Parts: sequence; structure tokens; C-alpha cells
Amino acid sequence: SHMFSKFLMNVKGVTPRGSDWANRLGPVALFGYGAGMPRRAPLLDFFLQSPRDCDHYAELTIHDKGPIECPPETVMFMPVLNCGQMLDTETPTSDEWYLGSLEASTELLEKGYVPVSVGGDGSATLSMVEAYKRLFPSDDIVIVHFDAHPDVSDPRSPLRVLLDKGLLKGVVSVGNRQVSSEDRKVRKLHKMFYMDMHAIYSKGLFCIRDIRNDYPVFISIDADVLDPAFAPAVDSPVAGGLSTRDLLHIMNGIRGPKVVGIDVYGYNPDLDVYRKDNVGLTAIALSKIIKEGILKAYSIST
Amino acid sequence: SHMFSKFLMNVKGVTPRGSDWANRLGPVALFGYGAGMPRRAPLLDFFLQSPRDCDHYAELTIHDKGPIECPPETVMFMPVLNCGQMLDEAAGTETPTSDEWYLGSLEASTELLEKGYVPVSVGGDGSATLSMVEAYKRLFPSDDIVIVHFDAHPDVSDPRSPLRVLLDKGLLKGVVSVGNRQVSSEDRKVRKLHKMFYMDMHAIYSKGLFCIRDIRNDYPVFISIDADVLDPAFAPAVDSPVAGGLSTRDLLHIMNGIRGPKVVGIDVYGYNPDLDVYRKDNVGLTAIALSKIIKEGILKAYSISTHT
Amino acid sequence: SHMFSKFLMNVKGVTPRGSDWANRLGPVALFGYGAGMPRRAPLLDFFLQSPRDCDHYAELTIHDKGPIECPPVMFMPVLNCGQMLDEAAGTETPTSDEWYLGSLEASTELLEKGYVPVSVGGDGSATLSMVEAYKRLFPSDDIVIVHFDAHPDVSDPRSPLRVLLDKGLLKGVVSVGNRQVSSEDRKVRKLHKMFYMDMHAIYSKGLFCIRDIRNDYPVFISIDADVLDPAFAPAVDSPVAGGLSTRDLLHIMNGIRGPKVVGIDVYGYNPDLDVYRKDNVGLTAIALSKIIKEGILKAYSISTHT
Ligand SMILES: [Mn+2]
Ligand SMILES: [Mn+2]
Ligand SMILES: [Mn+2]
Repeated sequence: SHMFSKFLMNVKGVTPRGSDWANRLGPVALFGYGAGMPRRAPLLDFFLQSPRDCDHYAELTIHDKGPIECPPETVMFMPVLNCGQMLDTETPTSDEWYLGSLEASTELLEKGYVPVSVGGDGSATLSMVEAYKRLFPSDDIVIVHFDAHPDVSDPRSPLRVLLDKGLLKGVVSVGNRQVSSEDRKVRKLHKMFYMDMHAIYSKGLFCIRDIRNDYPVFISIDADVLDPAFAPAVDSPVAGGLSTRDLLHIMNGIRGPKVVGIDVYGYNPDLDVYRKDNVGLTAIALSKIIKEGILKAYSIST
Repeated sequence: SHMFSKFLMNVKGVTPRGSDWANRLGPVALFGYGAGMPRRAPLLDFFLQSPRDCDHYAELTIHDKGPIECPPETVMFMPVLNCGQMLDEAAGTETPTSDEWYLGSLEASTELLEKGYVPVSVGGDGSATLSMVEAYKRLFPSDDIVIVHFDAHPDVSDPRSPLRVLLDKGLLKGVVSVGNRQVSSEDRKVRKLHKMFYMDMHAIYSKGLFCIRDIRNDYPVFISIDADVLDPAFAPAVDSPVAGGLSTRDLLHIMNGIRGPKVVGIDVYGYNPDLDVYRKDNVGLTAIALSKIIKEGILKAYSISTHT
Repeated sequence: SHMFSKFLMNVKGVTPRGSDWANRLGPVALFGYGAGMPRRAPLLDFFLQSPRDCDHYAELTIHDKGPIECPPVMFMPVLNCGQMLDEAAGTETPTSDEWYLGSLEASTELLEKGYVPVSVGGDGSATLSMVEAYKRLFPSDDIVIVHFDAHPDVSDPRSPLRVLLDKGLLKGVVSVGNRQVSSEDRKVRKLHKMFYMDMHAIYSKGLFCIRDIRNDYPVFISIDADVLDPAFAPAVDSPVAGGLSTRDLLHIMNGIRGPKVVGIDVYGYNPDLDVYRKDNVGLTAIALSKIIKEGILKAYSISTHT
């Protein structure tokens, strides 16, 4: 697709991971993905202008081009390579979106970057772990999946495709609270672990200490995992969800050797609640989640 | 009132609870009640178009007419009979009086209950709580009734408040108030005088909201839910918002702990569309929240017991 | 500034604390502060029309003039001193120094008359002038500030908190709910030995498990609206998601211990940035109106125990 040309050209022209990085996690690469969402997708730009200090005492540094210096160990910098928006003049197809995502992710991954996808409908999850599986067929992938919906009742869902192709060692679904009959069948069938909202709440959300894991984790976050009061900008809201702090806390509990990728999705500008100054509540919430997701890519361990 | 005629006509034509329902909970009947609220009342319609799968792994099935088949125990269906809006718009530009709302509500509740349905009222100002437990008390004079009332306000300082009328008439066995956080001096007096149990916001928060496991009770339970029991961040569409309230999930959790042999009825009220916070697609935040609360309230009607 | 003339004149005429208040907490005096915020500042007026009953079974009584009778039971008198700025007494915007001098003056006056001053609105700068007004009148008293904020707010040398720390007017600072801590913030924390309770930490230990904030000295309570999550208080200049709920804040406030309250500053609210219901009531005004009320309660009921 010619719409992805300027982006793809800049991404494969990205300076590879330097030798100064050896034995260290990262660096992180960030791009805007917009499949299944309106053409105007302002989440990436909103994050890039957001404050850079994290919950945990570290600081993001954002760069438009390389080389990406590996910061000194006493420096709490976390470099992020901004690769910009995938689209820059008619709505591209899902397959075209799939190809652009697969290509960009593959390129970044083989250059030693941790790909972070922001926006879209969740289809990036499929293509990003496929980009990883092609490059590293030996590595077993596990997905931590934050969502109001199990999203395995549709055979075309990114998560279902991956389980059908057998590209996933395991899946952990968090915050589900609209579980259909079909969902329950696929759950038992593929032996998925799940932490549904009501059960996660009655145990004490703050009492969640670890999501134990030994394999590289992909982090997939549907914005609708958050309560509609914190993240209203979603197509299929389910009330009674996580607070932004709840989600941050659980994210911080994710363990593993490395992060294969991150997809933050489900955000639709047309559905947000807006302040009088036209800043959307969901954009505020997700910018924070994206920042602490980036932190986790730099700090994860078993 | 002629404004309720088409509704009332449909209601008394409703198929009675069949023999296949013998010694089972339910079924549930659902109608739109609009007293004290603007004429445009979208909550029932919004709920009707909402997803059917619940927290706990069951699924609502909605029907415009009977017969309502009792599902096999292995299928987790929960039939709901949609009786529609009590007030028929375009049947007159008249606002029914407090008495007309009361009489209409009283009659529909009586009809549904006698036909073996658990009535669920959606909308209005809280007055349906009065007419619904009176309809039950008429039909079942021997039954003791307890009400679990979710509200930011005790709402018992006004002698004309629905809950105070019930106590003054001695129709209630007991009252459990949950989420109160604007308690007047008069509320305190009426509290001690009628020996109400209550669980104020600060108290249950400091105890740990998830530590609430049960509300012990042996009598048939009426569930009354003021939307303003929720924090204005989750349910802004309320006439008298009081900050520092329940989240939607907090409310869901406490609801799930309600015990009893059966539900006599449910009233979910206090939602005013004129006061909501709207998304850019003009969907109300409070409608989102309440639609979820209504679904899980229905689930409680089908699965309530007296244990743990 | 002549903009504060009508206000200051009234404050100076305020009836001093009567003898019936001897060795009792209060009374409380309330005023609207508007430094750094838009000219239209409705938070004071919104609070004044809000319900009077509190979480804990007490009831605010609002009075426009003295004398303030000391009640035997559960009344909590508040003296409304109104807006510091008088609209239509000039279309001119006061300066920071003018805001500071006016606030210093009003606080001095109210404090010397035995009132606990409560400032509503503005940008946090009232915290500077209020504890300085107290420090002038009572140089011997040690002051501690309990500071609710998404930001430590000590990376700017000009910040109200750092000016106090550099002038050595503070015995200690307890910061609650920070979740955007810069490199500079950490340095100043270490240097001035500030105690802090960041969002992630108090959340992970259980927000409801916080029973009290131990303290022996008079407390100044400074509350930035942005300490609350943007979903509860969206009307803030620098939102940081993952904050307190209104009830979380109320619970933690209730835990504050001490012999007395030297003052309260509730700030950070900008009406131009609020989320509004369809009837044009702002979400943040709803939250803060409650925060202000239970804050007033704490000034009347604070004790050093546990
Ligand atoms: Mn979803
Ligand atoms: Mn109420
Ligand atoms: Mn702040």
C-alpha cells in the first residue's frame, strides 16, 4: 500500500541496535497503527507531547532518528525511537494493514528493537507476534491479554488465529467481564488462563503481586479493559472495569525474560469524553499506560 | 391514566408462569418507569440493545411475549420479559401525576407478581419502590419483606419519601442501607427509631470493599438502587450528586453478596438524561453503567440463595 | 491592588474569636483565591450552595458575619469571607505579587482573629502566603505540610513548597500521591529529607489500609486537584492518570493527625478544563466541593492521638 510508503521507508532506514546494547533490554521502537479505527488517529501524537517521567523513578527519552545511545547504568533514561504514523489517500484494507504491520515489526525486531504499536483495533497483535515467530521459530511466546472481552468467540479474531496456527505457548487474559458461551468453550479447549474482573476484584486488585512467566511476553492491551469512566473512547464498553491505576499495578506485575512486543489498542477518538479544552479522557489514560508499558520492556525479569 | 393503557393492556395479557418453572427462581419481567424524570427516557431501550453476557457465566434472553420457557439447568439462559415503557409517548402530551404513576406501577407489579414474574422497574425517581413492595405485600401478606437500599442518601427524613412511607405503614421487616454519605440529623433519628441497618461509604471503604462477602438475610429481598450511590464519575446523571461514592464494580460486588430466598422486585432509578456526561457519539456514561447494573441485578433474581 | 479592596476591608472588620471558643478547635474562615486561574472562578460559589451534611455525622453552618457562636452539638461554623477579587471593580488582572500580598494580609488577619483560614481556588501559591502568615504570628510553632499532588512540585525553585523549604519555615513535609517524580524532585526530596507516599506505593499496600498519618505538629493541608485521577478531577492543567479516587483522598485526609490545622489550600481547579454534564455542572467542582467540606471537618476534629 502506497499509504505506508513514507513510514516503511523511514523504518527500514533505521540504524540497527548498537553493540553497546549487548546483554541489555531494548531499545524500544514506537509507531502509530490505525486499522479498524477512524482515519484521524491522534493517540501517538498525544503521547509524544506527554510528560516523560514514569511512576517508577525513570525517564523516557524520545528520538526521531538514530543512532540510539545505550544510556549509562546510573542514568535512568529509557530511549524511545519514534517511527511516526504508519499512514500518512483512501482507507487501506485490513490485509494491507496486516502487511504494513508485519513488515514494520519484522524490520524493527531484526534490528534489535522492541516494537510498540499504538492504536488500531487489536489486529496488530496478530501480525507482531507473527513477525517475531518468523524471525525466532524456536522461541515460545506467551501473551498477557488485557481486555473486557475474551475475544476468542470469533474465528477471525487476532487471538483466535494465533491459537489456531499454534504460534502461542500460552495466553493470560486479564479483566474479562463479558464472557460468552463460545468464549468459555475456546478457553477450555486451548487451556487459557484467565483472571476475570469479578474474581480479580474480590481477591483485592492490589494483592496481585506477580504474573509468573518464563517465556518472552507479548503485551496486548484493549483500552476497554478499563472502566468506561477512565476510558470511555471504546466501541464496546463494559462497565465495571479496571481503574488506570489498577491496570498500571497489574502491568507492573508481569514477569518474563523479555518483551516481544506491545500493542495498545481499542481507542476511538469519535467516542471519547472531552474536556472543554478538547482533550480526551481516554487519551490521558492511555498515554500513561503506554509510558509504563515502555518501562516494563526495559525492566522485565523472571 | 390513559397514558398507561396500552402498557397496562399488554401486561395483563401476559402469559402466566408455566409449570416447568415449578420451584425455580424467576422468570423476570422488565418495564420502563418514568415518574419524576424527563419524558424522553432512553434507559430501557439502551439496556435492551446492550450485550447479554454477564459477569458470572450466564446470558440474558429477552422476549417481547410469552410463553417463557424454563431453560434446562445445563443451559445458562436467563429469560427476561420486556413489557416496555409504562408511559406511551404520542398517546398524549400529559404528565401523569404522582398518584397516577403510583396506581399504574402498583397494578403492573400486582399483575406480574400474580403471574409468577419477578418485576424489575427501570427509571423514575424511586417512587416505584413504594408501589412495588406494596403490590407484593397485598399478594403475600404473610411474607416478611426486607429491602437492600443503595443510595448516597438515607432518604428517610421526608415522611413522603417512598422508603419512609413503607416504614410508617409497618410493611417492612428490616432495611439495609448501603453507600450512604450525606446523612442529615433527622436521618439519624429515623434510623434509630426504625432500627435500620446501614453501611455508610466511609465505613465500608475503610473496612475494605472487597471484604464485604455477604449480607445475611432469610427474608424475601427487594433491591432498590439509586444511581447516585455511585460516584459521580461513574454515574454523573443524578439530581443530587455526592462525590466519593461507589465504582460500578464496587456496586456489582456488593450486589453479588445479597442473600435471601427470593427477590420480590428490583427498582433501578435516579437516572436523568438531562444531567449525563456524554461521549462524542452522544452515548451517556450513566446509561453505560446502569445497563450493566440492571443485567447483574436480573442475575441475582435468578440465583439468589440464603447461604454464603 | 484595588481589586482586593472590598474583600480586605471586610476581612479586617471580622469579629475576633470569642471567649466561648477557648481551648476549642476553630472556627473556620473561608475565602476564594484566584491567582493563576481564569477570572471566572465558580468553585467558592459552588461549594456555598452544596449540601451541608458531612461523611461523619456533622453539619456545616455557613455565616456571612460574626459573631460565631461556639456550639455545644455537631455544628461546624464557617465564616464566608467571599471572593478576594471583586469583579466589575476593574477589568484588570492582579499580579502574582499582588495575589501574594493580598493573601498574606487576609491570612494574617484571619489567623490573628483566631480563625482557621481555608483558601479555595487558585494555583497553589496561596500555600506560600498562608504558612508564612502563620509563621510570622507564631515564630515558635513548628509547621508540617501534608501535600496532596500528582507532582512533588519541588523541581522549580519558584514553587511555593520549595520557597518554604529554602526559607526553613517547615519542620517537615509529607507528600501524598505523587506519580510524576522528576530527577530534580528526587534530589530535593533527599536533600530536605521529605517524606513521601507515591501513588504506586500506597496503592500496592492498600489505600484503605492507611489508618493515619502520624504527626505532633500543627498541620497545613495543601491539596492539588490533580492528585485525583483525571476521571474524577479532569479540570487540571497537568493531568496524570492513575490517581486517587475522591473517596481515596477523603479516607487519607481523615487519617491526618495533629494538634491543630494552621490552614487549608484547595487549588488546581480550572473551569476551562473541566468535563461538564449536559446541564453544565463540572465534574471537578462536584469532587472538590466534597473535599472542601470534609477538610473543614478535619480542622474541627483533628487530634494528635491514634
Ligand atoms: Mn475488548
Ligand atoms: Mn439518593
Ligand atoms: Mn500538581
